[PDB]
Amino acid sequence: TIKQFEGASAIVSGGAGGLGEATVRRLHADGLGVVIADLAAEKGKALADELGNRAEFVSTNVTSEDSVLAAIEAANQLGRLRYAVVAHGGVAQRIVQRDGSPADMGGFTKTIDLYLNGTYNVARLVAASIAAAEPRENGERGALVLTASIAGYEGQIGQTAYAAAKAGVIGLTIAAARDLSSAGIRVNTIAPGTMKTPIMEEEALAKFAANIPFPKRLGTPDEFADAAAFLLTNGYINGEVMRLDGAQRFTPK
Amino acid sequence: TIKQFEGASAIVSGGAGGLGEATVRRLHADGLGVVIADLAAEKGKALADELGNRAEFVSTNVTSEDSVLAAIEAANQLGRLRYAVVAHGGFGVAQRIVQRDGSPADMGGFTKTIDLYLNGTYNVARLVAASIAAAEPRENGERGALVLTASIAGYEGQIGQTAYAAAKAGVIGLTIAAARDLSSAGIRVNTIAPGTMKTPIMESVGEEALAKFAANIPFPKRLGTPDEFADAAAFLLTNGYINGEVMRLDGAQRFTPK
Amino acid sequence: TIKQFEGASAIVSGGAGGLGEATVRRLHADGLGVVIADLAAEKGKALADELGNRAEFVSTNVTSEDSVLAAIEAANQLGRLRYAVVAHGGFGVAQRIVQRDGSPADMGGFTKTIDLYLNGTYNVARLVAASIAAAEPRENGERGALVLTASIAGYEGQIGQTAYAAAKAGVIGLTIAAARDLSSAGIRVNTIAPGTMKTPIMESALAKFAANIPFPKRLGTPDEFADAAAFLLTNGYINGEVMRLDGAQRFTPK
Amino acid sequence: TIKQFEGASAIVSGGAGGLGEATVRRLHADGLGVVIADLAAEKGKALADELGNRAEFVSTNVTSEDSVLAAIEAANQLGRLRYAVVAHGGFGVAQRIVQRDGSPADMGGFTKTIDLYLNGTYNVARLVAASIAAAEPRENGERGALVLTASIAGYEGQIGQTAYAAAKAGVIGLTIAAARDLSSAGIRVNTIAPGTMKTPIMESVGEEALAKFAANIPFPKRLGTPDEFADAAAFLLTNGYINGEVMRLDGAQRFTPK
Ligand SMILES: [Mg+2]
Ligand SMILES: [Mg+2]
Ligand SMILES: [Mg+2]
Ligand SMILES: [Mg+2]
Ligand SMILES: [Mg+2]
Ligand SMILES: [Mg+2]
Ligand SMILES: [Mg+2]
Ligand SMILES: [Mg+2]
Repeated sequence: TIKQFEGASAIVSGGAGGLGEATVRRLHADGLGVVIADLAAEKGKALADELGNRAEFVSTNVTSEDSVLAAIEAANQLGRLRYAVVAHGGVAQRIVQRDGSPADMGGFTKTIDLYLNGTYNVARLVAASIAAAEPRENGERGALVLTASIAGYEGQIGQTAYAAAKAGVIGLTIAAARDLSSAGIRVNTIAPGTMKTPIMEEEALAKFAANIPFPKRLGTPDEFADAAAFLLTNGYINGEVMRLDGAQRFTPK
Repeated sequence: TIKQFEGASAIVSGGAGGLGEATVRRLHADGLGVVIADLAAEKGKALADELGNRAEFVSTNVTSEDSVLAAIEAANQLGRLRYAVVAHGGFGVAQRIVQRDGSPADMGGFTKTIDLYLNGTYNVARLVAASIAAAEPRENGERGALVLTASIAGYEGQIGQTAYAAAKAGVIGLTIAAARDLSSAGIRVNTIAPGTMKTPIMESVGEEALAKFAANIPFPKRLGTPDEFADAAAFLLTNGYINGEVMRLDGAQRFTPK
Repeated sequence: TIKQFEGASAIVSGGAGGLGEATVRRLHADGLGVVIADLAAEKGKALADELGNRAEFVSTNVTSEDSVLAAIEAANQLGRLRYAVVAHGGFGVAQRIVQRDGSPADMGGFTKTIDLYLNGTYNVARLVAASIAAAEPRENGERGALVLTASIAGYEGQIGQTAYAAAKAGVIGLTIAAARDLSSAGIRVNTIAPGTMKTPIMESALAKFAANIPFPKRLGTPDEFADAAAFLLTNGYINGEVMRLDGAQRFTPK
Repeated sequence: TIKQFEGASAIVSGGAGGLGEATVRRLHADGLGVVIADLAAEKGKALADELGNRAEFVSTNVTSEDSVLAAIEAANQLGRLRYAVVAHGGFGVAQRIVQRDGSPADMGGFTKTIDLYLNGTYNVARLVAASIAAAEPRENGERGALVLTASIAGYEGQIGQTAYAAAKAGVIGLTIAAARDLSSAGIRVNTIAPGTMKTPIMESVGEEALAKFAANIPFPKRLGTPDEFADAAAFLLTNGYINGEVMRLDGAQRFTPK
């Protein structure tokens, strides 16, 4: 168990599959108690049961205060909650559709609610719990990793809602780091490119791969988890957005 | 009247005061019919009356489809709607993520800020873009142009202002995505990210705090004027090649944490 | 003549043709005395001759102090030098970091590109800024303003064009630093980062270029560049900013 | 020995001291053969001797092709050269673009800074990349990786430091271009942009002056350590999907004008 993680626990939103699952497995392997915070109950309990004692599934709706507070209470029974990775994941619509109609507002607000409001709701509640922990000798109480997307910098046709939500998370990063600096809680963000998430898991894989300089493939969940673990453990990285994208820059289509 | 604006109309959200008022005055002087889209009824009506028959006040809640659709119908009586400047202003909720007593920031305060500055911007943009997309293009292929308003808080958010920072960062990121979306319609989309600007709401902080703000600003060593904002907005509407861009308008200021 | 420009003069590097020429024409029409600072002598002189006695051509190598100083002297005979647009164009060396045959990029090619686009920009800026700093400020406190030219290659550099990407990114980063440095003199500094523009080389497969350009689906015009440069010179609050002028293009690798 | 580092070697420019030294020690600890490429011969030799037979000192001027080629030959006696961290630097004198007496900054000061930080970086990169491009790829297609060092000054350059800002911005912009250029060879290219770091230059800095830096750094409220830089470099060399990226390593600091 790595020194920073001694006595500690973590929450991973979207922890039952994909990028979140890989993050859970990495943090668990590195010695943290981990709460799998997700709505996918069969997958989440299977993962928690596989990993054993230091992994617990909690059915968690990221936009509900009471649901996230229950995840926090669960994490504080595995150790002192000091870390969180907000990795919850998940159709395109142009702002003016091909028939001339505007984008449906409901679709926009649902995307903002899940990816931006959900990220803030998890961050504020987890941060308030971490703020109450004893600092380590270096002054740090803990750290958060948020998940954006390079769509927040280079949003694509039909993806204005996702681009706006993920840009919101990108801009949140430095503001939250500044806010939480008095508590010694670092905040950083991973902006992935095109990742091999469950929906992606070999013909149409070449179409994405084609715009990706190197490696010429989708990024793996384990690569994401490695990035998240680095942001939790490096003591000077703060208020930063890390692009994790094989040097891809999104084209319009 | 400049060729771009002949026969055309524009909607300015937040048009009744501050940055929006200056934009209305500028676009009206440049030959556009203008709809002052605002909830400030007395100020808005007064401005519309002062400017005359090519300026109309429409009471507009930017988060309401019905209300924005009414502003669009009014604009289309003043010419063909080709332009909008989304300039509704004010502050976000002032609260730290973790507050002094250890409690978290109020989620309501955050979502209200996102609703007004991000969702409100998207709602105005989607409805106005749909109208403009139905217009005939000019010889150069362009049907119209939108200017959204962000803030440099979107890049350099401050302590206690995570809600505003998130909302304005959302607008910043929306810019290139919307420009890409609307490119098949020939509608340009750009955004102004103001620094600290001289508006009534800003000046409510009192002279001592304003003096502090002016000190962080390299040159000019003062708050930006509404007329400077209006001039940038007009430029984004008229220059034919600027698209998907965010323009910082800030006297070279970079926000410090506090 | 707009009041910002009354009694004032300007230098445009690369002014003989392309983006620079459109800029010279615009600034001259707006009432400034203009020096065309360029090495293309016949083209530059013909432009100065066409525009008349408020336009002068000075053969200028942007990396030579004495050469730029002579352009400044000429400018100060046409009015008080308050503005410059650094618009000297062309491409960098076209070469991969590691070439087809396994050999590294030629260092001379890289350094030539850096010298022309980055060192050349700084040399013009420092000398023009020194001159402008000695001018009397206007009532608003402003002595003058500079516009630098970068490229979106500085953000999204391309295969075979690392030299140009590095030089132009240097210009991008210089912008805020120079604005802060010159803030005490009341000299604003901003930069235009063009996308794919219809420069003289493009006068002679345009659709291949325009295919990655969202809207307008064409190359940017010199007049659109000049309009952006005029705005950066006249708007009183824009400072330390880089303006992308690219029809929403984002450069692909190739 | 880290799996990616099996049988491999690395060059670290500026490897004799400060950020480079910590990087040498971390890479060596992780199982790489390391070449300390630096002009500081006495420090460099002492470090190579302390670390043992998997560390070698080579006196290297980063702007000399033959000098850098000698470092690459040395690296290839220690393993297959697959990695480099370009962490060299130098002493700088502040100079404003227009000085107090009205004179312009000395061009020589600007070109020397560009030569060391930008040209020097490119010279090391092209020669190291050429050698790495000849190595057999791993099964994942990767031949190796480079880490360049910039500075947050390349985003937020400071008064009197225009030359350093321009040079470091050049390195920043080079990152994505070099990653694209080298993608067909399977050589990743990333960059660290440090904030204010505890390097030998800071050893004698006063308690008041340390407080001044700390007051602008949100958290941790102190200078970054060389080991923290080294840890970032090791991550960029090992993570298989990070490419063409600039990593700010700065305690959330944003540089103010002064
Ligand atoms: Mg998941
Ligand atoms: Mg279990
Ligand atoms: Mg208003
Ligand atoms: Mg009226
Ligand atoms: Mg030219
Ligand atoms: Mg003449
Ligand atoms: Mg060193
Ligand atoms: Mg040894």
